[PDB]
Formats: sequence, structure tokens, C-alpha cells
Amino acid sequence: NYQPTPEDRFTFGLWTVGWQGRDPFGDATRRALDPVESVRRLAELGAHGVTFHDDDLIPFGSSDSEREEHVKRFRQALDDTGMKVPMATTNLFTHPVFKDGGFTANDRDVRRYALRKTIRNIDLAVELGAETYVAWGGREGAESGGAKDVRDALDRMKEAFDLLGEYVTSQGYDIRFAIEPKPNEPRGDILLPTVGHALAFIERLERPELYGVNPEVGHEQMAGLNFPHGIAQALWAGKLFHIDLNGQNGIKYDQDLRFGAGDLRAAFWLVDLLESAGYSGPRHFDFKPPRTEDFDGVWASAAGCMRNYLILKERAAAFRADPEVQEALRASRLDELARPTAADGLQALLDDRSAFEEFDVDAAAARGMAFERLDQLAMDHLLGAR
Amino acid sequence: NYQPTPEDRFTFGLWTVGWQGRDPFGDATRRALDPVESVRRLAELGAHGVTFHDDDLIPFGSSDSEREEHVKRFRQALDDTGMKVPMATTNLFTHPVFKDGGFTANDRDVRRYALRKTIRNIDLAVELGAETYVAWGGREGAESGGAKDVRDALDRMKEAFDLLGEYVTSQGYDIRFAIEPKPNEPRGDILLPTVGHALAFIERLERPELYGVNPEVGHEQMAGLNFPHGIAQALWAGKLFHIDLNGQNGIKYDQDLRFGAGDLRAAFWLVDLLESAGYSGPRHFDFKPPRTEDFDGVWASAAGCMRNYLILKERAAAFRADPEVQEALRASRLDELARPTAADGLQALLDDRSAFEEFDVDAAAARGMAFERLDQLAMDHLLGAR
Amino acid sequence: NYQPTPEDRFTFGLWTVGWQGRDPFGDATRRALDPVESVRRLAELGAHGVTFHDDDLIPFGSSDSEREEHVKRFRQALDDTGMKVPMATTNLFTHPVFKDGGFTANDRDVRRYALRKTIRNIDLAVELGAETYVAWGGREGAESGGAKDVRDALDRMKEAFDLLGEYVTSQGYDIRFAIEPKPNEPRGDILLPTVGHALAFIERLERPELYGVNPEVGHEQMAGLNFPHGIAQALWAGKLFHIDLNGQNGIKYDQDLRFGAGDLRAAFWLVDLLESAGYSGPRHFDFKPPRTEDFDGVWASAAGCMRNYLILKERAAAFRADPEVQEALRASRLDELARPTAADGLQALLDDRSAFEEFDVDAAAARGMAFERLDQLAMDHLLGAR
Amino acid sequence: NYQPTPEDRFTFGLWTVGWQGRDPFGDATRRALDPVESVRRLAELGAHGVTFHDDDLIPFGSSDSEREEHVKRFRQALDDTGMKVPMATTNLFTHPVFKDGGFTANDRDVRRYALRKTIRNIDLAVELGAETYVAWGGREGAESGGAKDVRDALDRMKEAFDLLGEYVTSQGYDIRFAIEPKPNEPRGDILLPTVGHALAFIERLERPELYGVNPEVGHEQMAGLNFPHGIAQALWAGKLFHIDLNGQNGIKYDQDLRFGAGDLRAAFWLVDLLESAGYSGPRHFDFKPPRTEDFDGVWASAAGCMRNYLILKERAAAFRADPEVQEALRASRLDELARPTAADGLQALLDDRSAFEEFDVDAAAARGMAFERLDQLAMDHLLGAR
Ligand SMILES: [Mg+2]
Ligand SMILES: [Mg+2]
Ligand SMILES: [Mg+2]
Ligand SMILES: [Mg+2]
Ligand SMILES: [Mg+2]
Ligand SMILES: [Mg+2]
Ligand SMILES: [Mg+2]
Ligand SMILES: [Mg+2]
Repeated sequence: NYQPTPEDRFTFGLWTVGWQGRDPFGDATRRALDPVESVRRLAELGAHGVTFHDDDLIPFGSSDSEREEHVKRFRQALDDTGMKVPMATTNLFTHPVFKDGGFTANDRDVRRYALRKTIRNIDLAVELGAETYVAWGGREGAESGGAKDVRDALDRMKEAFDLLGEYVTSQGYDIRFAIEPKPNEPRGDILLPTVGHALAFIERLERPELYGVNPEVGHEQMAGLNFPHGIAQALWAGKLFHIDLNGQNGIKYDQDLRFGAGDLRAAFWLVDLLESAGYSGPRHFDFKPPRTEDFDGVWASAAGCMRNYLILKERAAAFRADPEVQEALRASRLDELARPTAADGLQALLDDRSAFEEFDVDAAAARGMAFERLDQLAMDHLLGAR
Repeated sequence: NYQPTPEDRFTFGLWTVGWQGRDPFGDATRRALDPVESVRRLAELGAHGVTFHDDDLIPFGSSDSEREEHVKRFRQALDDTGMKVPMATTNLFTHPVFKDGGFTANDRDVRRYALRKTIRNIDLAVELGAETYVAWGGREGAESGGAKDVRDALDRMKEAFDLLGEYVTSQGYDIRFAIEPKPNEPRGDILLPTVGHALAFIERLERPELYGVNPEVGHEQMAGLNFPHGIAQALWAGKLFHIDLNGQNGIKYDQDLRFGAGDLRAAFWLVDLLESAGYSGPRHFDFKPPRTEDFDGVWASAAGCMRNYLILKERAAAFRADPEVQEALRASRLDELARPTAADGLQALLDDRSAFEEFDVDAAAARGMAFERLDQLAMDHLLGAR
Repeated sequence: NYQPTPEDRFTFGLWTVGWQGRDPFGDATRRALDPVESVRRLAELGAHGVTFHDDDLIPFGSSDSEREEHVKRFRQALDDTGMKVPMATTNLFTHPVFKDGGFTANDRDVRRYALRKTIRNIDLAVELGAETYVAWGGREGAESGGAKDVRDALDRMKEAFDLLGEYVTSQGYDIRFAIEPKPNEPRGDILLPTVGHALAFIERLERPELYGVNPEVGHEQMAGLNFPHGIAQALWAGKLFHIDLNGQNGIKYDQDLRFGAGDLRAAFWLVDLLESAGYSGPRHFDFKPPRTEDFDGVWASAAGCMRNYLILKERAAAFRADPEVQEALRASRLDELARPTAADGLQALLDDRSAFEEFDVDAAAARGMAFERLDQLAMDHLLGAR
Repeated sequence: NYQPTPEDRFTFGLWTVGWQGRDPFGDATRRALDPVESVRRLAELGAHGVTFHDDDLIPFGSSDSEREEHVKRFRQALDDTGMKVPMATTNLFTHPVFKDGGFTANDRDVRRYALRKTIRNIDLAVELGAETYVAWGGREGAESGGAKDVRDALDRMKEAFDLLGEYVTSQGYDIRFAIEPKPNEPRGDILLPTVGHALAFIERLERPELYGVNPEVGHEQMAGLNFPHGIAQALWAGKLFHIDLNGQNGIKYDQDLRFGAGDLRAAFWLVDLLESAGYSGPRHFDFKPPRTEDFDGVWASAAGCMRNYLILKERAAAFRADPEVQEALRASRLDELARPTAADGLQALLDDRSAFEEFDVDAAAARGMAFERLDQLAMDHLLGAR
């Protein structure tokens, strides 16, 4: 019955199940959760691990003895449960000092503090076992056109990430960075707003091999984009270092619904792609149990994230295994798409009369693609109606 | 009185002023326009040049004789007016043969034909003096998840662009390519849906220096994105080879309104950025006079494109030259954003107590950004209400 | 195996399976279908009936003998198959004369012609058995703010609909009108853009009982709205006279995907609502088989519309029948929502100290809503994973 | 120089200039503002009045003594400045007790409490002189399909508004209600999501004359709708009792930018419509100075709201008074749109050969609308470039 186990590599942020329910129109509906309790409860649900922002684990402004005690308690819970910490990140968005950004704040002193706050937490992440360090620049951007020179900001962003790469290299760490794009919210427009913009930026870093993306389902959908397509481009580029799973109903505020909610068909095609491609990273849920829920509803929502992934994994596997689907894929020429267009080379293509002077455009145009029957087989499999 | 001159480098596609008004729910409302007339009338309006798809200039399926005559008549009009042809492109979207794409059609024979059709028109573009060859892959994509393996499609897209780069290099042509992103329409989702995705793809081509972007105002806005921000990233990357100017009311079908319509404030910030950055390429309008209009309205709409650019250029220049605006920019620390964050280097940053232990977080947080006064100065300048 | 039969009341527009594939960037990919063939093929698939615009059945500009022969052939096909015609409509959008609208064209002569064209087709619709006459005002609206005075346009729209109501009343017809809202496309903004605006307008007609709505899944979703919620308000108002079923991926051009595609979860909740409420009207599909398809794909796509409705009907029925769901609905207080708030009346409510002075806000606030477990039961049922 | 005066009837909510800057990813950036200071500073800026939620003026849970003192201090500031309070509203969204709604909470006890809390504040509103009592049901709705039976919820919403209408009638109060639609946020979908849905609902209330709409610029734009068009329908219905002015960049989270920001052209057409129609109600700003700002920026942003309204009023008046614009309006037949279509009556229309058999369709279709020249005149006027 679709029970998750640690082999599935499902992970959750402390800030997910720990979200107290504050929204901009509403006060908290749930009391604060001790990270120790979250580790224990998530382990009981079959999770593989947890993730954290610095400020989720160590209250901002803590002394060293407070910091040590908070980390000690968390480590003890990890050791007790066997839960891993595959990824961590920096909170460079909540505190008022970051109201104009961290790495791209107009004020240089804030930019430097943001880097120092990040570097301190990279050390802690490595200590606790993280393989990926995520950066979500939620405050990098603007509400008005004059407030941020984006060319200068990209220079500052490159400088920051280059320094972080120099740091991890100098320390001999194996951890790598994953940039998490988002188009807007909390800023009117956020810099590096989609997977594409982040991938493009990475190519201009000094050590691009150290950086990939951490795409989030709902974020790309807030720009109306096809999340499986974006993941495909990230995989094509060798840059899918981590992924954030949740649900979103199209173009509106960032809903962070449990995975499977929002665009269910997109969730199906996403799981099909991750499993087919052999993605081996964490299946991380960056979601919020709605503020209508008590703690029983928190754990039900987290359990649902994993359950929906596993149902979709079964259905996508059954789809790909079905001989009738394999036939429909051939009927739609998915096999031909994987063949090189012109491995014979440019000169041969130019000399091939069948490619132009003798090409029967009307006969080619008459061929149906058979995509509707293929998609109805996919629907039948998703719904278990085969 | 905001009169365009050819030195402004305003250009128009033949298919813009020549759009006959067919939409998916409506038949054509205007008769066909002779390209010769378009050249002459656009010259009278102060345009610098025109652009074309192959099939706009030469009816699809024309004999070599008919093709020569169509080109000859067009060249005579260019020669008589001094009008230029700075850009050309291929129609790989109208004919039914391209219903599943050109370079990424599932059928391999179609992919080879698309390349041959493109190569033939590159030759014609060079004959006419085009400096940029645009590719808008409007049929590259899918309506359903199983129809298109996006990793394979990106392989085919790269193969195609690599072959085109080999062709131009082998022939010694100075022309360069510009990929035009669009998120959707006519396909449910289009491959390379935004400026970011196209920039990222270009970095993986064999000869990336031959390829840039041709972003279109309305296309990025169909994903709810900030067009000036995207242009800034293209400029930062050295990839703004060409630009398409029009208007769009947010997230809906591609409207192709005249430039200045749609998001007027975004148009202001775009013109400010292009002029401030010293962009020297064509200011090309890919717009459609609404089908409500007769030909007097066609030419009025084309004139309006250029007029609005020039008004916005004046207001943006006045904004930048106003000492009160410059003071506001300094108050908001836009000048400080241009200073390197840590040119002192990583070790110095790590050793700098002013960047962490002695950083006064609450004093920094108390500093206002003064962005609202700056933005109201921008509004006052845009509206001529200073 | 989810086979449709005529008892299911599935209907299709001639223009759906008959769409030749022309889009604004592409020429037709399929030859024209004879309505006689469409009637026969749809009957073979298990449809209950067909619908038409005047211009789908009778080419615009036909003589009376041509009109009679076209109607005769269509009637013979209806008689041969037993297919019904439950609804018909007027094409007031394709021909260039309607480029500024029909009933709200600025030109009064066009407004009067639009009414005469509609009235002629009302007579034909009644002859062929239609119970509903749909009006989709796809050209009523504007691309620019000055082009249409919306207060005047609403006066003209009310006048037109009032005259149509006078006509049907004077003739003694039982047919009723259903206004089909759409937010945009082909006009930049369309008048009466959502179910709400149409419902509000109807209340100001002279004989409001003669008018309801014909909401379309994709149209409300083009404004990002919740289609089941809109249908609920239409049912609450007694105004769901007809419905158009299809799929849409959120906020973009009108995709007209087959029903079940697009927002699958919304399709589930829609079918649950229609079946629970006892909606007895046609389940009409206003969709377009993608232009990638040949005619085998056309019929597969139409069959898929019906199949998906039937799968969702089974899953929603199983959801409502499940004792565990009935328990979850109680846990979430859906039963309490159906109870009057204050059937004791205003004075009793004002005098009830338990409603205010003695109301324990913190105890009430602590109660979880249990909505996540309820929604995961719904997901499990939709996916057949119970 | 576009200086506001109290006779302009500009008003502001206490919660606007008093927003402390908490967003869902960020803590407050500004300290709390005393309502007395807001009254005095807004008066100095030229405002006419202020508005309030109960909980903005009186901390939730205050004793009767504390409540009296808070109101007394506020009234003293109003009396000292001559500032008015034209509108008031209830906070039925912040406290956790309202997490599933007020009037449509599933729990019946919460619905009764919400009504009592509202009624208490209606009394206070009357004491302070409010002519309109706004209801923004920000928590009425759902994140999941099973959580909220929308027909039952509309029954509960109608019951609540009917009881409130009975209350004001029984007390002899002249105050009227204005329902503020919003499509989403903080709920995944909000009930009565647009102006249209609210207008439709009002027509089914027991005393519809007591209820109108309070539309908000940004809210309709969050559904991609045309705000001036929606206001036109509200005016056509006699239901524009109040209006909320701000800015929004299309389809994303509710930005509450200062008026004139966001869609500047829509702001122009809105001001044109309100002034042309003779709207006499408050011009109320429901906006938030961005959290980047200090208090100097707060007051600059508030001043900017009024300044932009006044600039746009000037430009719209100049547009309407320009004989060249009036000529363009006639050329586009805006005057003809005001003529009744068929005041001659149904029979005369049916008998009029000029409306059908002798209507020259091709001559009518050939007439251009001249909308582009008209819109460029509007652009020129907006930008002061005539
Ligand atoms: Mg998110
Ligand atoms: Mg995330
Ligand atoms: Mg376009
Ligand atoms: Mg273009
Ligand atoms: Mg549609
Ligand atoms: Mg329809
Ligand atoms: Mg708002
Ligand atoms: Mg408001």
C-alpha cells in the first residue's frame, strides 16, 4: 500500500512540517515544533532525511553555547533515528537586514555579511553530511525598475558564488551548490527567475562544475512553465543536483501544496522523467501543510507527499512497461526523435536530394502523429483504468 | 515631434504590416500587401529597414524563375529607397509539414528538410545583407507529456544549430544566429521557453560565439516575467544580438500589440536599459496591426511603434540627466551596487570582523532604501509631470 | 470498460471534430469533414448528439436551395442515427463584418444584422430540437481602452438579449438562452468575461428566467479561476442550462484540449459536482483534436473526452460512497456547513452570549480542519489507490 | 503641481501606511504606527479621510475600558484635523479562529461569532460616520476540492449578509455594504472571486439595494481581468459604492503597490471612467508601502498614490476635451454605440430588409475602425506628448 521507506530517499525541510501557519494576512495557527520532534516523526513516516536553513536549527542571534546546544540536540536525534541531512541552505530572506537582498543588496556591507553567514553554515552542513548546499535568493530583485541595476546585480551575484566556490575548493569539501530559481514572491520580480536563467548564469561562473540547480515544481509553474520540460533541460545539462517537490495551481502566489496536488498530470510526467532518467538525488518536499491543519494534519500531509510520489511511480512504470504503450510510442515516432538528424554530416545533407528537391512535403504532412491515443493510454495508466 | 529617422535603426517584418488579420476565430480582414509597397511606405515613415521569413518574400513552392523575380522586385525597391534588410528568418511553422516541429520534429525526414529550407534562406539573407539570422521554433514542443522526449529534442536542436554554425563557418559568412524564445503558442509548451533557457542552451553549442538571443517583449510577458530584467541578463552575457519590440497585456495569447501598448512602464525601463547600455542593434517591431484596422490604421500603428520608442527615449534620458534623480539613485545606493563585494579576496573577507561579528545588523536593517521616492521621480519623468 | 452510450448525454459541436487545424501561425492540417460523416462517426462512438453554429451547417452566403439541401442532408443523418441536436448557436465571430462585435459592434447596422442572423438560426435550432441556444460573444470587447464604451456596450447587449427573449416568447418556443463567458481571445478583453459577470448581467434582463450560462472549463481557467466553484455558483443561481467540457493548462491561449487533459483534479471535482447536484443537461465537449492528428486521432480524442468523464464519474462515486470518506467529511465539518448559521434569527443571535461574550476563541482556533486527510482520500480514489 | 486637496475625497486605510512589512518570507521592517499619527500625517498630505478594520483601531481582545480609550484618542485626532471616516470593515481573516472563514467557516459556532464581531463594528462605524461597510472575505474558500461545498457556503454567505441587512434596517442606519472580491490569496481560491461573481450574488440577497461592490484594482488584475471594464459593469448596475485603488503587475501574489504603479495604462482608463461617469465616492487606497522603506518612504508612497491619480485625471480630461480626440472617437463610431439598436421594436427589425437581405456585408466589413489612431492619441495625451 505505497508505504515509503528510507530507500526512496524522501526528505523534508524543517521549515515545511514546522511551518507555524503565519501568512501575510494571518497569524500563526500552530505552535513551534522542536526539530528533534520533526526528525523523529518524519523517520516514523519513512523519510530518508531532513534539511534545514541555518535559522531553522539555530535561532538567529544565538550565542555559541546556544548554537552548540541546538546542534547537539539535533545531531542526537539524527543519530537516534538514522536520519540523514543531504542538503542545507542559508536563510537570507527573513531578517529585515536582507530586505533588499543578500548577495545583491545595494549596500556592500550587507553583501559581505550575507556571504559570511552562508560560509558559516556551509561548514555546519558539511559536518552534518550535506552533499548539496542550496541557494534560494528570495530577496534578490526589485518592486520598481530603478531600484536594482540588474547587470550590476548579476556581477555581484557571480562574485558571491565565485567566492563560495573558492571557499569549498580551498577547504577540500565535496559539497556542491544548487541554485533555486523563483520568478517572484517575496520580491516583485526575483533575479534568476527560472531554471533557464539559473542554468545560463552558472555557465559564467569561474568553476561551473560546482553549481547546478534545485528546481521547485511550484516555482516554474508560477511562470506558467512546464516543470517536466525544465527538469529535462537541467538533466540534459548535467545540472539536476537536487529537486524540490510540491504542488501549485498555476499562476498565483506560491502555494507550496503537498506533492501530487496542483497539477497532477505534471506530477505524473515529472516522476516518469526522474525515474526513467535514473535521477539518484533526494526527493525533497518543500511544501507547507495548510494552516487549517493541526499536527495530525501536518503528518498526514507529509505522508501524502510520499504516497503520491509512490503511486505516480507505479503508474509511470506500468505505462512504460505496457506493450501497447511501447507500440503507441513507435506509432508517434518517439524512436525516430532519438536518432541523429544528420550523422552523415553537413556535406552529405546538402547533397541529399531526398532532403529537399525530392522531399514530398504533402505526403509527410498527411502523416498523423497519433499523440492523442498515446496520451489517452497515459491517462488510463495514471488513473488505473487500463 | 518624435519623428523617426533611419539612423534610429527601426525595422519591421514584412509579416507585421502585412498581416492580413486571420486569427484562430476569424478570417482575414485585409487584402495581401506587396512587399514592394511595404518597403516604400515604411521608408516614408522613417524606418531603417525590413526583415522577412523566406515564405513572406517568395511564395512557398515557387519555381526558381518565380523566386528570382520575387527577389528582384524586392531588391529594386530596397535599392530605390536605400532601405536595408538587417535580419532574416525561416518559416518553419505555417506549413502542415511542420506541425510537430522543424528541427525537433519526431520524424527524422522532416528535420532534414527543415535544415535544408533554412540553409537555402541563409544564403538569401547573406545576399540581402542580413547581419542576424533569427530562429523562432514556434512548433518545437508538445501538447501532451508523452509526445516529445525533451532531452532527445534538445539533442536534435543542438545538432541542427551546430550544423548551421558549421555551414556559415564553411562559407565564410559574417552572419550570426539569434534564437527567439517563446513559452507557448502555437504549441502547448514550446522548447526554450524564455531568454534564460535559450541562453543556457547556447552555452552548450559547439561554436557558442555564433549564437545569441532575439527576445520579444510579449513573449517573456506571456510567462509573467520582467522583460527589462531578461534583457539585462542577455546584455550581461554578451548575447543581445537583436530584439523584437511589441506590447502585451500580461498572461494570455500572444497579442503583438504595437510597442508602447501593453505594459507601458516596462517599455520605459526597457528603452532606458537599451539606451543606457549602448545597444546598437536594430529596434525591430514584431507586431500586428489589429484586424479591426484598414490600411490607414496599419500605417498609423507602425508609426506609433516608433513614436512610442522615441517618447520613452526622451523621458528616460531626462530621468537619467536630472540631478534630483541622480541624488535619489545615490540615496538608494544604486552606485554602491557597482562596487565589488570582496575584491580584497576570500581570506580577507573571512578575517574581516566588520563583515560578521561586528556587523551591526539592526543598524543596517533600519536603513530605508528610498525606492518609492525614486520610483515616483521615474513616474513623474515618464508622464512629463516634473 | 468505460464505454459511453447515448444515456450519458455526451454531445459534440460540429466544429470540434470538424476543426481543420488552422491556427494563427499555421494552415489547415486536415481536410473538411462533411457534417453527415461527423454525425455517423460520433454516433458510432456512443454520443447522444451534436451541436452547430449556423455557419458550420450552412456555408455563409448560401442561397435558399443550398441552405435547404445542407439542412436536408444533416436531418437525414440525424434520422438515420437517432442523434439529437440539444443546442445550437450563431457564428458572430468568423466573418470580417463581425470584427468589432455582433450585438455590441460600434456600427448600429452590424448590430441589427447580427440579431437577424441569430433569429434565423433560432428558428432552425428549434426545428431540429434544440432546448438551449448558446451565445458566445467572442468579438464583443476591445484591444484598447478608447475603442469600446463598456456602459454603452452593456446597454446594447441587454437590448439585443431582450429582443431575443421577446422573439422566443412571441413565437411560443420553449428554447432558452445560455451565455458563454470567456475572458479574452480573440479580443484583447471580452465583455462578460466570467461566469460571475454573465450571471450578474442576466439578472438585469427583462425576462431573466429565459437566460442562463454555458460555462466552459478552459475559459474560466484562462482567468485562473476555479471552474467547479463557478459551476457551483451557477447551480446555486439555478442557471446551469448547459456546459462546455474540455481541458486547459492554466493561463494561456484557449487550448480546447480533450476533457480530462489540462487540470485533471479540477475535472474530478467538476464531475463530482455535476453528478452530486443531479445536473441533467448535455455533457457537451467544445474541444479541438490537436492539429498534429489525422482523422483516426480525431476520433480517438473525441472518444477520450467521454472515457475520461466516465472514469472520473466512477471515481467520484466511489469517493462519496466510501464510509471512510463519509467519516472524513464529518471530521472536516462539511455537515455543519449545511446547517443554517442562525435560523433562531437575528434577535436570538444578538442575545446569545455563547456567540460572543462567552465564545472561547482559542479553543475554537485549536481545532484542526482535517482537510489534508480528506484530500488524500480524494486523491487515492481518483488514482484508484484505495 | 498635482497637489491633493480634501475635496478630492482621497482616503487611506490605517493598515496601509501602518503596514509593518511582514510578508510570508519576512519579518516586520517598521515599528507600529499610532493611528493618531496616521490621521495627522495623512491630513497634512491632503487626504480627506481614513478607514479601519476593527482590529486596526482596537487591539483584539481589549477590555471595554481599553476600547473606549482607543476610540476616544482616534476621535480626538479626527476632530482636531477635520478628517473623516467614510468606510469601515471587519478583520475576519487574521486571527487563527478565522482560518477556515468567518461567515462560511465549516464550524457553525465560528460563523455566529464572525457575525457578532461584524455587528459590533457596524455600530462603531456608524458612530464614526462611515457611509459604507466593506466586507472582504479573504478566508472564505478552500485549498482542496472536498473542504468546502460551495453551494452550502453561498447559502451561508447569503444568510450572513441577509442578517446584516436586517440589522441595519432594524436600527435605522443609513450605512450600506460593499463586498470586495478577490480571486485567491490567502485561500487557494476565494469565494466571490471577481466583481462579476459579487454582483451576481448581491442580486439574490433579500434586500439587494443595501449592497454594492468595493472592487480593488489589483484583485481583478490577479485574474488577468480588465479593471476598467469591471468598474463599468459595476457602474452600469448602480453598484459602485466604493473603490480600492492600488497597483499590481499582472498575475501573481497581491502586491498592493501604490496607485499608478503596475498597469499604468489601466490606471489612466480607470481614472477616465470614474471622472467621466461622475463617480462621487471615496478614492480609497488599499496599498502597502514596500517593506524596503522607512517612514519617509511610507509618506512618499502615500503622496504618490494621490499624485498619480491627479496626473491621470489631468491627462484623461485633456484627452476628452481635445477636438482631435473627439473627431477620432466619431471616426471610430463610439458615438454610434450609444444609439439604441432597435428602438423601432422587434417586428420592425424582422421586417427591415436593410438589416438582412439588403445588408451589404462586404461593404460593412471593409470599414476600418480607426482604433489605432485613437489609441495613439490616448497614449500621446497620457505621456504629455501631443
Ligand atoms: Mg515555493
Ligand atoms: Mg524550495
Ligand atoms: Mg509575438
Ligand atoms: Mg518575434
Ligand atoms: Mg475554448
Ligand atoms: Mg465553448
Ligand atoms: Mg490587495
Ligand atoms: Mg482592498
